Amino acid sequence: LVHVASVEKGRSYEDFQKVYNAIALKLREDDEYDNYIGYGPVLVRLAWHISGTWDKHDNTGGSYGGTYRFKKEFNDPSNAGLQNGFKFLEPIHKEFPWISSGDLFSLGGVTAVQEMQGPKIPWRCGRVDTPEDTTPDNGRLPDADKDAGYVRTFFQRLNMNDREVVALMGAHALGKTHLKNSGYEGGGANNVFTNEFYLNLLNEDWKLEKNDANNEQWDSKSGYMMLPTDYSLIQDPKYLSIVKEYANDQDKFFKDFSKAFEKLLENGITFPKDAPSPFIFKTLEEQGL
Ligand code: HEM
Repeated sequence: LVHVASVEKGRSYEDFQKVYNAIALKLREDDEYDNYIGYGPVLVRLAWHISGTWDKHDNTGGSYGGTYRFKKEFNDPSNAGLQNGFKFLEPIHKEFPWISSGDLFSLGGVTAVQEMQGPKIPWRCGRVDTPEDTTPDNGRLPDADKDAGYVRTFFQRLNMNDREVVALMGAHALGKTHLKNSGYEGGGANNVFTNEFYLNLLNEDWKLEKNDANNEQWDSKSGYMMLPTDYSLIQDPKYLSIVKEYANDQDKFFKDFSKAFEKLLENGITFPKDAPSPFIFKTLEEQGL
């Protein structure tokens, strides 16, 4: 099953930069969402969830088809709360109706990461909207209540290795969990992209507790939390080494996250050899906007 990237007809880099900028300007404007966290984190999560349905074995799922716009995927219990990212992106789509759904969703994540002072993430256009019957079934996104063996096995389906898994998980520096969405509560409420996920893992004093929803989570005396899946990155000795590396090398973490996150967003897409090179978008700040 082959999904060929097809550039939106007549569009070029500058066109996508304008979409980036509208997203970035709206991020800045709508700053009150979720107790002043802003929409950055949820947009990063949206991009991951529309990508994380991919299965390397048959090339179903992934960002390409923009299938999150369909009821079945939109309502996936694993996607609870992402409706907020979707609503954010509505007026962006109306301003730029020529962009595919998959391109918009993935670009939202790229824009959020960069505008939160994260690394540049190269991004490629050409996802094409596919019909409702291409919508993957629920259940393909990962559970939070599991251990490192689960996380490792799970991410093999997305063609991600130990370093790529640990790198990607560093996005859990961003935002927070909400009891109503996932049955967890707590987090840093942070909207600046850093390597602090790794530092928190290593430097805090963690205690495993059951929460109000009867789910297990790791809680620190300073009031941070980690999922069992997060904490598994320090229980497992291979993951631990990589955690230690990223806790001690901001630039390495930035480079590795960028590669892994672009790979995540491009899994399942065949780019023809006459496709444009990946675009690197300027931040608002770099444009003097
Ligand atoms: C084992 C893998 C993963 C699990 C089980 C997991 C689970 C979760 C859960 C349960 C939440 C809280 C949702 C809520 O209550 O609203 C969350 C938040 C988040 N996750 Fe993950 N996650 C995983 C991997 C990733 C990856 C790979 C990324 C990005 C590259 C990511 C980005 C985020 C972000 C940005 C949020 C915050 C959303 C917000 O503040 O609204 N996660 N994750």
